[PDB]
Amino acid sequence: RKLCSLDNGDCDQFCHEEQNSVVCSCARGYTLADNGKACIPTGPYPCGKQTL
Amino acid sequence: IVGGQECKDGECPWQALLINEENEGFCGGTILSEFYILTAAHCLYQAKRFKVRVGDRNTEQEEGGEAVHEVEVVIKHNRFTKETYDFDIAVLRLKTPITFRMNVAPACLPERDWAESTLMTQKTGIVSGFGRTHEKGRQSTRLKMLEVPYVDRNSCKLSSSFIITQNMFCAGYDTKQEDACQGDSGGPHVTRFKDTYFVTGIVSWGEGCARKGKYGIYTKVTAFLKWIDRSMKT
Ligand SMILES: O=C1[C@@H](NS(=O)(=O)c2ccc3cc(Cl)ccc3c2)CCN1c1ccc([C@@H]2CCCN2)cc1F
Ligand SMILES: [Ca+2]
Ligand SMILES: [Mg+2]
Repeated sequence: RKLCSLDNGDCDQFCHEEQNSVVCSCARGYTLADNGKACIPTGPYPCGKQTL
Repeated sequence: IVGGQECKDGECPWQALLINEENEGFCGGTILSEFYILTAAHCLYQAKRFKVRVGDRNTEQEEGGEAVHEVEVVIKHNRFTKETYDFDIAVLRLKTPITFRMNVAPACLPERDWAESTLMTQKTGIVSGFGRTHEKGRQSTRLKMLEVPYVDRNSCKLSSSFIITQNMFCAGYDTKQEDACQGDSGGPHVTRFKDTYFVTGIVSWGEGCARKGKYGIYTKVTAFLKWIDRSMKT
């Protein structure tokens, strides 16, 4: 197991292997955090989150 | 839903219910965004006219969070046929936007490649709805959810009396008495990944409900991701 096969490449959501390197991205309504791994909700009620 | 558990407060906020002229739920749906609902194409033949209810967990009371929405555009997949239930997918554009709140939120649409390698290789997914609690019975008045194992594709083809196309997958149990059932059609099959729920299927069909040697058959959402995208852009 390597890159995206290794624990989702440490990404919160989507993991791609561009070149021989991990590239993380997020679903609509999330912005990729400064660390390029975590997904941060842009506003209230982001998709896929149970409420309260 | 046969077996499973009640969706507790805020647990299944992407659930939509298609209601007919007499305010009765006949199918489920998944909230994709403020204007769009995902459902099964075969649900569109079960009612002359219908509306979409969101934020509902108990059909017997007013929990204060419910909201009825009229449909503006029904986008049925053209290749859908009653013969095989292949392409069992439809998208609904609403007249007015959904207001997200407690019990009302969209499920995420994943990317295909990642969804197929990482979501559909998870052990289980979660199916939900107001459908029957037993093969013979009335619709549930409470919203229910059920954890359903992904089923090996080969095993599923073997168990099925009907053709399992590439736009379908199987989930549930061989003998354990848990499954989706009548009225659950069109509803959410979602898969959890690090506390984020992604839409992975649409409740499609089954040879009865929770029968031994049979599984739940779901539309493979990953096969229609581009189509869903095109459908939402207009
Ligand atoms: O869906 C059902 C059953 N109806 S149900 O309301 O009990 C039902 C509906 C949806 C389900 C979805 C899941 Cl995931 C599990 C059980 C389900 C049971 C009765 C027979 N049946 C059913 C059986 C076979 C087919 C195939 C595909 C097209 C034609 N041959 C289609 C069917 F609709
Ligand atoms: Ca209610
Ligand atoms: Mg079974």
